[PDB]
Amino acid sequence: YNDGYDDNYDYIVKNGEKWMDRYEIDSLIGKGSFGQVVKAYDRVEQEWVAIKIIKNKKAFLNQAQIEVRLLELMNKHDTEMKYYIVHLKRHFMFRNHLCLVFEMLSYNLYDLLRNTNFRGVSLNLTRKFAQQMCTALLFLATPELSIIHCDLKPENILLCNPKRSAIKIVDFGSSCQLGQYQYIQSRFYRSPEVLLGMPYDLAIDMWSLGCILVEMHTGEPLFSGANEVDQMNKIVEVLGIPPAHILDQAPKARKFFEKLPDGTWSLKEYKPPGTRKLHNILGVETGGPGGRRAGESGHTVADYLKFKDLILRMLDYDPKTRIQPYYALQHSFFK
Amino acid sequence: VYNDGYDDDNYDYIVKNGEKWMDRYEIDSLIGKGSFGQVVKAYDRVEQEWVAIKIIKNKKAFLNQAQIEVRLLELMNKHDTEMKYYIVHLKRHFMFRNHLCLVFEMLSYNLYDLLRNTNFRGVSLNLTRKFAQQMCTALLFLATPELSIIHCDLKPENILLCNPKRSAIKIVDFGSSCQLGQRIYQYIQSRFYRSPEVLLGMPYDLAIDMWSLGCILVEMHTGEPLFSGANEVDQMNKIVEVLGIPPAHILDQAPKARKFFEKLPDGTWSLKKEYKPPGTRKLHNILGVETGGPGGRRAGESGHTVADYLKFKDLILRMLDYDPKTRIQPYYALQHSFFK
Repeated sequence: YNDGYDDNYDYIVKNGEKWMDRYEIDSLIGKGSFGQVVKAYDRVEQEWVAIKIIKNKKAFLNQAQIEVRLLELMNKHDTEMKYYIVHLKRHFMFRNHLCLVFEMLSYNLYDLLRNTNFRGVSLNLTRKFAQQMCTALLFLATPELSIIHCDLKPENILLCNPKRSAIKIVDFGSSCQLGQYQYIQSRFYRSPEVLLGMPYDLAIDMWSLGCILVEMHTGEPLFSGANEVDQMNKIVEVLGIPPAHILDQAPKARKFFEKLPDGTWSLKEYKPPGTRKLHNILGVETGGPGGRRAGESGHTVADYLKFKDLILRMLDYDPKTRIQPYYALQHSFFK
Repeated sequence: VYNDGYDDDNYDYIVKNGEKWMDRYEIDSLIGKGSFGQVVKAYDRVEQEWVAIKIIKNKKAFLNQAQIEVRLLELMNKHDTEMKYYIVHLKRHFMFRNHLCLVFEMLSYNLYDLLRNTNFRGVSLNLTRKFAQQMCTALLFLATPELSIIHCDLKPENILLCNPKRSAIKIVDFGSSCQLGQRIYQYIQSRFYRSPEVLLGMPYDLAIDMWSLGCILVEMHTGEPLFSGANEVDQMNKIVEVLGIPPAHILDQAPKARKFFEKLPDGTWSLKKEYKPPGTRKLHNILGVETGGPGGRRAGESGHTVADYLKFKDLILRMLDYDPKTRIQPYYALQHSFFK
């Protein structure tokens, strides 16, 4: 297929092939539904690059073209906040494939958690990740952009250099714009409005950020359900039954809850609603997660208490009142 | 397995025969699988009928198409003309077990299946004419101004018979479709049925669907594709053998002209390097105007005269106009001598 160039519509990567007189192809570094990602060396710019090779099929081409529209929209902004987003350098067609040339980055935050052996990084590293993520989300919310990532998780946050704390966001392939889909985020990081089948905005990315930051300090996912009903039950364990004004507006409300004769809501093997406290998940007064941080600097009771506040503000059930990226950057945790 | 073990590791719904949905649809069997997902035969207990339910794969590429398809079809359902009887009926749509489902009427077989029963030798000129009139009416309805839909994937697979014993047809795949003034894509049709304006990277409109009709009407009578190219350059080259070098005013304004052509030392346009000469594969011969029809197989049959075949050539050559400005339009095509 494609004159012996395509397999499943994918290009048959030849380690050592040269494209134009410019790109030298090293190896395949990723496979997806879109197609493939290879590592390459660009000779005109003397640098290593990552090339996303999209399948030779129009549905996947047309998704990727939307992806270039948002990546270029973001490029045309002069702010420096755009540096927390992975950089699109150029794109071209080659042997009937759309190819998107990106910068090369090091590991993801899931990789980092593997190296802690799922015991977590420190509150001081966490604060550094938290700040950059809040600034990236402030960039994505500028009115002319208005982008919802939709797939925020530790695999999709990449370290720039393996010896430093700079991070970047990647895979805008599940992205939409305000205005532009019901079964959307990844289960562990999926927001309540999404589980309940309600309209969503850029607030769903801030629910995920809170789930992600707690996992980076403890090593383990905050809410790990095997289905939606398990996911919603494990959220109620920590935050209690949701406000009654959100449930009364919620299509899929009765898959999880029931209304009592007094008109309050109730659930329908789990700890009682609200009894799994983030105060003890984080070890606020008990020396941190599993007491592993006792005596460590920057890890005081005053510190954990501030971290708790910010997270609870990110895990607000009401997408209208949940903390917005600017004010989160102003929170005392960051002082 | 995901979605509570209702989705496979391709994000497709694990169909089980016999299953009941919302106390209404008894799922009988799978009648179609694809990239987009699946199609199932199902008995609607409320309405007392069979239906075809298309369950979309839980991937965004495919969900985007289905949302376009739902919007454009729902738009058509508001129109009172009986012309919309040539478009496949969208009964309704919903969300079941975290999947988008579009519920259609159940139809029969497609015009490619019909060609495979002829052993790719063709149907008669009399049947082609019936198929042709219906398709032109379909294209007339789609160009009404409030609608202005381009199908963008017209081919024999996407035209379906209502009953297997009858000549009635409907069009079925609107998920690669767009509206005039909401055009965003440039690689848009199936190679074999793709218009020259699309091959050349130029602007396009509802005329591209007529190019396709011409390519399909000739295939229904001969049994074989007219322009069966392996890539975009073999595709253009196959078109050039039958129709010749495109006009100059067109090629001069065409962004992708130099992917196919180049100028000679006198300035005139010509191909760049197996293929017959331009214009030397003649539709007059492909159809057999004078030689008994395609491969002489219609010699002596009724309605297959030299004058019938001359009228058929005229209409096809009007659908295969290079210039989409002067290519024939559904209303004036319904008025050709072919139909009288």
